[PDB]
Amino acid sequence: KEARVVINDLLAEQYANAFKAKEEGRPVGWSTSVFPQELAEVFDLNVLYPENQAAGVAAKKGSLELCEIAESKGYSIDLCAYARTNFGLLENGGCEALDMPAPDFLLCCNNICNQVIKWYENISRELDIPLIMIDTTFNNEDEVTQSRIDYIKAQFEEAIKQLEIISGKKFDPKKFEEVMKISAENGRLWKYSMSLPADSSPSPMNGFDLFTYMAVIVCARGKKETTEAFKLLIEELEDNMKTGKSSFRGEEKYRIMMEGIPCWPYIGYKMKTLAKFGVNMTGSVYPHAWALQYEVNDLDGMAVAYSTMFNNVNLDRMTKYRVDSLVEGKCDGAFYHMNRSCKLMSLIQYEMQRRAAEETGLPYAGFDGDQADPRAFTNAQFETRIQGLVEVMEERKKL
Amino acid sequence: MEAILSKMKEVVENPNAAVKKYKSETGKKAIGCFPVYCPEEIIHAAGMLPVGIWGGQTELDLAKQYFPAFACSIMQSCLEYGLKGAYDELSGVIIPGMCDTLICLGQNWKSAVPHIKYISLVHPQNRKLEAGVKYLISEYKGVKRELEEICGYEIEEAKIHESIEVYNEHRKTMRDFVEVAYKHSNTIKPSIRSLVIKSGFFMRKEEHTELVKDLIAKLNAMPEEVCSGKKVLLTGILADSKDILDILEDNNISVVADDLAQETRQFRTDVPAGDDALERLARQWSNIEGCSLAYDPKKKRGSLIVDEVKKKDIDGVIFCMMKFCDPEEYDYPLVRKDIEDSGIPTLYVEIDQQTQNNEQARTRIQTFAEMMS
Ligand code: SF4
Ligand code: SF4
Ligand SMILES: [S]
Repeated sequence: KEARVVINDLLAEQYANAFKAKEEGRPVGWSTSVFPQELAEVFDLNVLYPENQAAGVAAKKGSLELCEIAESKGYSIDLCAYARTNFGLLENGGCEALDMPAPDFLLCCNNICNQVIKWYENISRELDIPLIMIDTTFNNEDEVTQSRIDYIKAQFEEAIKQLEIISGKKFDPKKFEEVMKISAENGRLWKYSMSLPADSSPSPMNGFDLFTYMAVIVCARGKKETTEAFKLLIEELEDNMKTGKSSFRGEEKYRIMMEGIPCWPYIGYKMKTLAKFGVNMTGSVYPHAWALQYEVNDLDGMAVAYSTMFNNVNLDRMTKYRVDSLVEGKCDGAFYHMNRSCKLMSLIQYEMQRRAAEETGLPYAGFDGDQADPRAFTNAQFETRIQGLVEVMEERKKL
Repeated sequence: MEAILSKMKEVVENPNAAVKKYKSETGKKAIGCFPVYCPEEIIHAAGMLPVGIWGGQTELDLAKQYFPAFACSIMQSCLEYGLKGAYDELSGVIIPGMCDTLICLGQNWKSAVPHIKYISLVHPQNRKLEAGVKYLISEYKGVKRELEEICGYEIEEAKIHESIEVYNEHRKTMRDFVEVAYKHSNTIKPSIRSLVIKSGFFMRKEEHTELVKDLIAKLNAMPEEVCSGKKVLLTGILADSKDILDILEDNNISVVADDLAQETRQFRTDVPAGDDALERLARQWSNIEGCSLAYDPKKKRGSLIVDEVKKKDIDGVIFCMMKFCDPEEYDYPLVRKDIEDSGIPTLYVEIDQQTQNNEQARTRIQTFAEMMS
């Protein structure tokens, strides 16, 4: 029984089940990627993820057509490409490469960014469906203020109220505790499995593999099927570590941290190019994104966990995340994706990479791109950029 | 009019002079307020001067160390000015995290301009929940605590109430101005309308109230006017550049209403009444409507623009789109459709504070006036 196969089947099952619910008159939701999924899972609701779908279509080279449809309706090319792909999808009545049913309700949390607020405002208005908002206000202070904790808990309560109406069911505290226990263990398995590259030379996997498995923890964090999927993946990874094997091909000459999400329309090319130079991503911040740890029935801790996702903490803490990933990852360099869609990450990248370089003493380089819009990435430039980083790292190896 | 217009012209064109003048005469400090909404009443209560920060016509150089090319124009200008020390006479600045770019600017600011205290403030999206109101009160208490550390003395509750009354009086007066400007659209050119409104950002509100009430008196003395050209409503972040305002007038266009963050968005919603001063302010945010930065799944912005158009028989709506403003960009398609579904023509014009060439706006506005017949 192969992990990659179980995982692919599981992901396809989520889409299939949502289509079946649609046919039978049960409500389907669309959700941001770090929303408190526990709440809707208590009601056994089918929830899909527009970011996951856009990344999927982009990898199949189908995002450009959808973006162009959105732009013809008047959406500026400046907006996030996940949003443009999604608006194109709605206008087109779906797509061929990776279809999913329209939503009956929306779940929005701005811990990742504030663009999702405006994005979901538009869907709510145009489809006339309820919008559930969990506003995690940005943390300037090192710690989450009590005021933020209280306000998030109050929004948990409003969310449950609206979900009871949507589902036609009453909140079940007994099923809720069961959901919190499953979600906690899956968070732990995500952080453990994806952190294995750090203390393993060479690493048991190609670094890009993380972004495939990411789809699982995003869309099924509260499912027991996810528990078994990750346990099987862990068995395979640990087996590699013991026999010096990996899905990465060739000699692991250099270890790096890549800042940002991959350019999905070019994922295959990026994998070939790094591997050709003997470069592997062994340090990452993403193992921490969906760890989301809190004690059972502790709503205070759950609020803190969702509030402190690394896109929503001060620049000192953001920087510490990258520094710790490089050091603990035993990395020789850092490689930065200036992602045209993601303003939150892009507008503090200059200061963050200066600090990370000063503290670690490690060299860095970067390239321009986008996670879903193929017009923003240039193959020839990506190649020369990593070649330059490799030359610096090679010279520094000499004693 | 000239005595009043010239006074407003001196503070708008020499903002820094006005600040240094205020600090020496009162012996009090000044605090900068970034867009879009700050609780100015708290600063005012301390006896300090709330000064509006809205960028300006500048080229980029120093800002390139912190922002790539695709941050919005206005925030690029604000950062460049800060780095050049144009704000150094301020004892602090409130930079509300209303969007990703405002949030990033604040974080960069702590390093880029370490000698000017940055005071944090994040308004709640869920602003109509009682929990949202209670949260925003806590944020305002934080803002109060920081201001008190700066000025050196406590800000009394009774003083905040007085400030709130002063500001509501100002908002009423500005709305009175809008109506009298609409009834004399030939005398009050677009460049004049903008000057009267923008002037409020560089002087105490009670002092600006007296200036505008003096201008209203003088206009009412004059007879109402029948607009000789076309009327429009302007909507967007701002439209205060000399160049854009000159083009409007050259095509025989008068602005008689706006949904601009820098203008009417500031005074169309009053602060509610109440025993608790910080509670009053917080409930004002509950009541804001028709703004791209104010959460509303129903997006009433379009319908509200239509109402104003019909009240004043306006001939067209011009979207003054800030370059790379994602909130306004998300709004554009749905708001445009609401307006055009009511038989009102619209125009798209880009606003770029880094340009030395506004030929696109010149030819588009030319074609838009001819299209108006
Ligand atoms: S890519 Fe950046 S801007 Fe687009 S949705 Fe994800 S976090 Fe928000
Ligand atoms: S609201 Fe628009 S113009 Fe204002 S800071 Fe945010 S992106 Fe820039
Ligand atoms: S703004």
